[PDB]
Amino acid sequence: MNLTELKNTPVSELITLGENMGLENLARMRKQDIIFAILKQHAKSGEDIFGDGVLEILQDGFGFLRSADSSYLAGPDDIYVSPSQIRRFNLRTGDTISGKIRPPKEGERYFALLKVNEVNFDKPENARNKILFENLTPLHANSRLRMERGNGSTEDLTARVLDLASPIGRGQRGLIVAPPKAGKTMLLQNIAQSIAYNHPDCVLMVLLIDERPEEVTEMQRLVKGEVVASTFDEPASRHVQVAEMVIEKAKRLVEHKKDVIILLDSITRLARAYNTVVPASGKVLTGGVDANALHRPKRFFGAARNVEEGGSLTIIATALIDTGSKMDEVIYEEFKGTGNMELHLSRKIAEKRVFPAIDYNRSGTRKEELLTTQEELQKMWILRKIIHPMGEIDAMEFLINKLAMTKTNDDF
Amino acid sequence: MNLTELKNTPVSELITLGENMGLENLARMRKQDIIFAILKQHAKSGEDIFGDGVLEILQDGFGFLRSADSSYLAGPDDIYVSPSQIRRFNLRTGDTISGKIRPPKEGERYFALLKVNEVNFDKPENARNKILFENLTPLHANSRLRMERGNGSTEDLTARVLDLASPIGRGQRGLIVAPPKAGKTMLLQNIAQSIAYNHPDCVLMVLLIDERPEEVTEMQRLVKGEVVASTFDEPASRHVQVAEMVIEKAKRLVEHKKDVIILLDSITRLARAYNTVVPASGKVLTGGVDANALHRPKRFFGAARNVEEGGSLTIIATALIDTGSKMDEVIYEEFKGTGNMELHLSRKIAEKRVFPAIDYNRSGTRKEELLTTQEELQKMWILRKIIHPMGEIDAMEFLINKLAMTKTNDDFFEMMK
Ligand SMILES: Nc1ncnc2c1ncn2[C@@H]1O[C@H](COP(=O)(O)OP(=O)(O)OP(=O)(O)O)[C@@H](O)[C@H]1O
Ligand SMILES: Nc1ncnc2c1ncn2[C@@H]1O[C@H](COP(=O)(O)OP(=O)(O)OP(=O)(O)O)[C@@H](O)[C@H]1O
Repeated sequence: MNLTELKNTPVSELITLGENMGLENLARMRKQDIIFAILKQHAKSGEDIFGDGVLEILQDGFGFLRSADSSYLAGPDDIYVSPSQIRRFNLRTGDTISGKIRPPKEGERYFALLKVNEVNFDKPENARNKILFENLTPLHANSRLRMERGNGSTEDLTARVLDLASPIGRGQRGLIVAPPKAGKTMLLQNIAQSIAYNHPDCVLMVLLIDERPEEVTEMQRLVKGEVVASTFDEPASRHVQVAEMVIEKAKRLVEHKKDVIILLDSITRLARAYNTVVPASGKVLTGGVDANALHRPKRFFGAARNVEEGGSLTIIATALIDTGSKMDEVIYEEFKGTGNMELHLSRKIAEKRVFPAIDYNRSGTRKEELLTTQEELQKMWILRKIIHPMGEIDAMEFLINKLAMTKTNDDF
Repeated sequence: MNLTELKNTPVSELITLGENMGLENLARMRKQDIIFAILKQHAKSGEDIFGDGVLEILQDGFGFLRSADSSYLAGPDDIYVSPSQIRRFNLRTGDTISGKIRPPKEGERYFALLKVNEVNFDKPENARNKILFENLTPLHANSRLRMERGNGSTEDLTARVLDLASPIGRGQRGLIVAPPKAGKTMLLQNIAQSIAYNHPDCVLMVLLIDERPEEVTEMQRLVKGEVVASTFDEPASRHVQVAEMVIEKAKRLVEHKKDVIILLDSITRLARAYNTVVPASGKVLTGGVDANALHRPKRFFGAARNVEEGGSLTIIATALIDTGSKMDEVIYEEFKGTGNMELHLSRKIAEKRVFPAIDYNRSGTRKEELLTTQEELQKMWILRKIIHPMGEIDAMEFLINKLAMTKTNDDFFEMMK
């Protein structure tokens, strides 16, 4: 009886397994309520029930264990964490906890944790003690994330143009500037698919803020990583909670010297959600957004960095532009010189169905000298010197007609 | 007899046919009171009286049966539902209930439910836990709702342009951006007429929020579906109640693998009613509207989706723009990237009496690849590539002057490449 195993099984199968235990009011209930009832009926059997989840501490000091399957949504199937446990184990908001859970007594309304088996995929040890705020921050350039999954596929074409224009490194702040209808939704999943095949050691998390539900289901069923999202029919507090949970889990995993990658969608809408949630403090609003509010999402984007001790924390967020709203324009202007990697998309190139729509002249990475080989800098700069006088769309033709012949593996 | 039978009969017949039973002081009273009195006078005859209505459960735990004819308005002619009954039948706020009702007692003012005959057009067998919150959400491009009647009528012309510009699929989030005096009201009824004539299997519901009464009567007398409305002389709580009742009925009907379509008018007015009703707790507000309030209408628009299990839930809402109020501007800005289908109208094209006035260059549907045939995408792309360099006012001329010859099934036989 593993809680996570229940949460990953379809609701249609939950009815058959729950009805076979003597439960009748499961005819039309939510998956969380069904799982809670099934556990409470199986808890009467005195058998060991196992559970796990990502910790989130509330204001009162006890917190709960949110589920990654439910995108860290508050529900009856959550696990209560005692404050004394948080005093026994130095637990912060974001620690993945696994262990045996106990049945609820009279008047508790939530399950509680009996034993702490593992903390962040490791036994309860305090060896990995260096919190992310205390780790030194070198430049992103001490590794390259090559997105080259194959040799002769149409998918790798966009990834090959990405590798040629803006190399990706461990712990880089990626910023994808994209107008509407410019190939931004498939560009993210193309990167995510290439991440899992090329760098399986990296923990890949795709965060979708203020996204349509059908595209959420498309993404979470097509990417082999951890896809978390919050649909537009949810309050901005939900978006803020999901974003902070994801960033805290990433920080805690990086504290274990792991390489974590975050693909954030619509950072502008995340900043809008923050402006909505933050209790307005100063009346100095410009363009509709409170200034101090923008302090909160920046910190999110500020978490991405390379670590001198170990591991990395990579964040690639998409900045929406040409939306017609001055709010998104002000957000993008405030996020101008924050990232060390910028990937620009052109709407005019997407009109003529050239699907790699990267503005090569307006795309690049800072400190790319250490992200590439000594001889790799020369070829990329020579290629950029001849693309500079070219047109905005005529450059992509010149790229594809030469890139679709050979690979980036052994150039010439 | 049947309460519903009375609700659909004119008030003139309620007085003439009801006074013949011995009640003559119901003339100067409301239709709901007239129906209540007629039922109470016909109930003393010991004849089985049947009733039905859409369930609405209150906060206290009991519910009533609102009438679709009265646009789900609270009245004396409603049927009380006991909570204990709700414990036997795990009923939600959208379940349409039909069955035998009992007469009220002296001192009681509402009818009660004796027997539960049908639940959502079916025997009470709710063994499938197909609640909307648990159904999977595929994309809206499984089946296409084509608005091509083939009648070759000027009416079908606007619908033919609609099919050419933005195809409609099962379970789509439609957003009709429309300035004032640009052909919005006529565009909706054209869609509603084409839905009932082409796709009778779909349950069509036309929701009108903050609408004038004469236009409400115009709409409910021209659409072959279920027309529900709440006039502007009613509080915002009424608008919220009507909208939530409609969306819950749609959700419950989708739970039975049915294809439900919702034509919502003035989603901006629904968001305004929500902002009025929502208990402002967030001390922030932009443009006059509270931000947290906007969480409530979005969910309505968020309900529209395709379902992997069965049926669909289609919602096409009209977003008002260029009204001069920053409130509507903020609402439209918050609903910018929410829908997967956008149909824009231009007042300048409508000003020249070319009334379809569709902004072709800024209208379209995402993932339209699965809504059309393999060769239909090519023809649409070729047609859009030649409209792209044209203006707004000159594109509709080129479309209409060429569309009135063929029927959008032969329109792709000339200028082939
Ligand atoms: N690399 C590609 N290869 C093939 N087809 C693509 C590619 N990129 C985009 N497309 C097609 O073009 C469309 C581009 O839209 P996409 O989903 O990429 O994001 P977008 O439309 O820019 O995002 P938004 O919804 O915010 O406008 C897609 O629907 C897809 O069918
Ligand atoms: N399809 C059409 N064909 C011909 N004339 C039309 C059409 N649609 C609208 N009109 C003209 O426009 C006027 C009615 O348009 P409609 O009622 O759709 O405006 P509206 O935008 O809904 O109004 P409001 O801006 O007040 O909501 C009438 O005078 C009618 O002559």
